[PDB]
Amino acid sequence: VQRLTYRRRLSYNTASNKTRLSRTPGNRIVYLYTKKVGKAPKSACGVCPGRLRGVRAVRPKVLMRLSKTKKHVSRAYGGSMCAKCVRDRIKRAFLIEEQKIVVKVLKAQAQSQK
Amino acid sequence: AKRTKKVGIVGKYGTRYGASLRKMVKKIEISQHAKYTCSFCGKTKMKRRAVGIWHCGSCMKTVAGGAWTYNTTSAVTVKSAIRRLKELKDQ
Amino acid sequence: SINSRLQLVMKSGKYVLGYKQTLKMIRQGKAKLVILANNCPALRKSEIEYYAMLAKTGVHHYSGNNIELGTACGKYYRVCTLAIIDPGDSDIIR
Amino acid sequence: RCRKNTLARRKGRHMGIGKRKGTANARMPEKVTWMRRMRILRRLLRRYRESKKIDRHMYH
Amino acid sequence: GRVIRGQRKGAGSVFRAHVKHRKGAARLRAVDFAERHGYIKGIVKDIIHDPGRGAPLAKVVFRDPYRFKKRTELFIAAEGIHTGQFVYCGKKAQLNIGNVLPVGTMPEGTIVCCLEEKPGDRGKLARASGNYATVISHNPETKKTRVKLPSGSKKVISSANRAVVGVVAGGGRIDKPILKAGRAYHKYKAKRNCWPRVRGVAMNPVEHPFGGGNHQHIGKPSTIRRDAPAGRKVGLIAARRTGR
Amino acid sequence: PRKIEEIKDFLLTARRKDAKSVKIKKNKDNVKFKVRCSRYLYTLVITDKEKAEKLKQSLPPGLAVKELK
RNA sequence: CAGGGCGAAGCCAGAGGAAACUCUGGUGGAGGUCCGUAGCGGUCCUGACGUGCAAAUCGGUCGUCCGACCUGGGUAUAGGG
RNA sequence: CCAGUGCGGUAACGCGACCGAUCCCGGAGAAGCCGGCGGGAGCCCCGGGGAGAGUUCUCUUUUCUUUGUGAAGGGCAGGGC
RNA sequence: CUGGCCCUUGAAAAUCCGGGGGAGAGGGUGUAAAUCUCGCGCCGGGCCGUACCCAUAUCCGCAGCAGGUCUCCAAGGUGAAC
Ligand SMILES: [Mg+2]
Ligand SMILES: [Mg+2]
Ligand SMILES: [Mg+2]
Ligand SMILES: [Mg+2]
Ligand SMILES: [Mg+2]
Ligand SMILES: [Mg+2]
Ligand SMILES: [Mg+2]
Ligand SMILES: [Mg+2]
Repeated sequence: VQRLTYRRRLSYNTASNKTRLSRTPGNRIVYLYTKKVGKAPKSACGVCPGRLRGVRAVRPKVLMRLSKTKKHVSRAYGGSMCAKCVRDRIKRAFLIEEQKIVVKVLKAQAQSQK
Repeated sequence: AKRTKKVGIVGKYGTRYGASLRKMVKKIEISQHAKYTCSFCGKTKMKRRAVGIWHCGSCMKTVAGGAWTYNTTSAVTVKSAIRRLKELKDQ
Repeated sequence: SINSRLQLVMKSGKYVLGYKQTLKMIRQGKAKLVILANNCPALRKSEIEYYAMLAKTGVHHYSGNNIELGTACGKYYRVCTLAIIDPGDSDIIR
Repeated sequence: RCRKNTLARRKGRHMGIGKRKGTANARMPEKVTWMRRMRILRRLLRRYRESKKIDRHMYH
Repeated sequence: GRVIRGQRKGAGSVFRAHVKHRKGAARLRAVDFAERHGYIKGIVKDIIHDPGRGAPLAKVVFRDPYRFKKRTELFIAAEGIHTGQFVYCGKKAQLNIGNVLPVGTMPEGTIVCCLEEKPGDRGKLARASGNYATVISHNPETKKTRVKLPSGSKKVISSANRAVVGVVAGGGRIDKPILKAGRAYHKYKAKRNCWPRVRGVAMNPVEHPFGGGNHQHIGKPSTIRRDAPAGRKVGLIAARRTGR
Repeated sequence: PRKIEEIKDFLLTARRKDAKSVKIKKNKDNVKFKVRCSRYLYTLVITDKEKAEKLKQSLPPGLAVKELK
């Protein structure tokens, strides 16, 4: 076995010097310095644990290179909420208003009676 | 009474700490590593997260309960009394 | 109470247990009593309570658990909601 | 010279009591002979069920 | 001759409080129209717990009724509070668990916590982990109210100041024995450097007045004047009795 | 490097202002047409050895065709 | 921060019992748990050395080795302090 | 004469671009220790072909060495949900 | 992936991002603003560090001193095993 060495002046295994083996065309196993594993966005509702769908999970300053469609998904609240909490925020924003109409007429009949 | 007679959970503390203390810790060490039934979704998923904070796995509710039981008796007898004090005031 | 009448419906009549099957029978219109329990997330309560009012169906707030409804429905498990399609001899329907 | 020895250890030479040094559990972990075994019987009952050999209620 | 430990807890700098990971002060949402006349609303976000405290905190989100924004607080969570509950605040709020009211409004015997000792100080009394403070009796004019604290002492408080209803969550934290020296070091490693405490009888007489001797004895009465100089004032400070 | 899949496509990329040095390796049935550009190096892998020599007579202006060997 | 030992809760079957539950066979892998490398320590020979390799080292034997463990850099506390 | 701030899928979502400020909400940066299991890799191993070696007193289809593809794209495995 | 343990719950900020909202902009029947631009083309990235030892002879112990000094990689055999 040939054993290998670090390549940059850093020699402490850290979150920074995270490596991997690669076989170059010179038959020379060499260290290749990987990138931190990026995580996909979590929902803004704050209840669903899973990271979203339809978005590239990648380190944040990389989102500058990427395209608009890689970063969102084409819906209401797309790319920030999970669509199980969107379809609730629709039919929750419905009946909050509807039973405000119902109390509006029950209040208009309570003063019409009195 | 299989694998042991009367230590159960606190067998993990071995010969140490004295009997009367290992014994007293037992009832506690049972009621905190116990999984209770959520009173929202009904599913047996209430687990202790840290001191006085209880989380439901399924419905992702977090609840401020007792130190190592879901409900201190002091808090339950207060909840009944606080509820009667506002029905006595406002009716 | 309704631990007796429901016990008769499951045995003799037709019924649907749950949601997305109950909601599909208020959609069709062939259901005429939706028995919610407490512990149903007040969103699914208020949305069935309204989705049923539009179809002219009685709603019932069984003082249950979503567990003391499955225990009442002769089932061995968790039923939050339920919709009675057809009664047997049970006058669960008023 | 090593490869000739390992052909003996295939037929069970030099495997006697007098050449064992670790515990029986250290040489073959009883924890591993679940995963070897339970996986074999479970993968059998899975092939037996989808083959309409046994029913669901027999299998469970 | 030396400067005794206990004299040193004042300069700080080692005997100083350990507060990197602490979530922030546990306050009570200072006053405005909403508190002084109405009943401002708000919902509970989470019940995150802070190091060094037995009570869990709660990030409660109101919305600032002056500028389009969302103020977020940290209330010492009353036992029973759950995520998603609506916490209402102010004078017109109704009496149930987790609603902050002015003590002047709620009836006697009400069980409250996170009380204020002067109006507006955003919560000071009865907030530890399992403590509460019972309201005793009112006095309409002079706008004062008598309140029993967990120490059992009774204090006259001005009726204005507010207090959340219910008991502090996390009761009985003292009930399970620490049970091993590790769990103690591991416990104060979140509060400050006051651990393994060496008894004075084991130190040489230059370090602590109860020192010295060819036996580990005290030597002079362990009760001491309240009018003592710092350094002597060690042992039973101004004890009125001494014994079980 | 980018693999161009269509014969007509790099006939456009080989007409750029930035294009230069269309290199031709003969790989024993893979005859490749690497056209260096500012950003990328577009190559076409031809499978039919006849279509390749026909393409040799298409580099329009007098590019720097360097038959690689 | 090798490899092993003991084997806690939980769980599964099988068996008894009327019920409470109790037996038996597994699983499972808890612990300021045991042996024991690395590491950190320094018991005993009252060994070596004792103008030394060394202004405190060196051998054999030893203690501990998932926790009140060991460490690198940054930062704080300065003389009756 | 009007219309045209992109289109597809029932839905998860898809498409190469798809108008837009002050302000607001959220995510990423952004997390302990330990156990178990699975996937990938490098290395280790075994069977068999090449090439060059070693031994050949006798025996050994022998023993030894070596037997490759980077980032960045493009496609599809196999993992996870 | 999935667990256990905690009276221990285990970092902040630059930076970047999506979304809400929708003030405003656009040309008037082929164009126009716009492209969190898709492809492609042009120009630029200054300043300082960068030898070698890393240790039973390049560091500290008055020395080429059995002392001390933080890491990375890490084959065959036997064996449970670094
Ligand atoms: Mg760095
Ligand atoms: Mg997308
Ligand atoms: Mg002494
Ligand atoms: Mg003195
Ligand atoms: Mg000696
Ligand atoms: Mg001598
Ligand atoms: Mg010498
Ligand atoms: Mg160099």
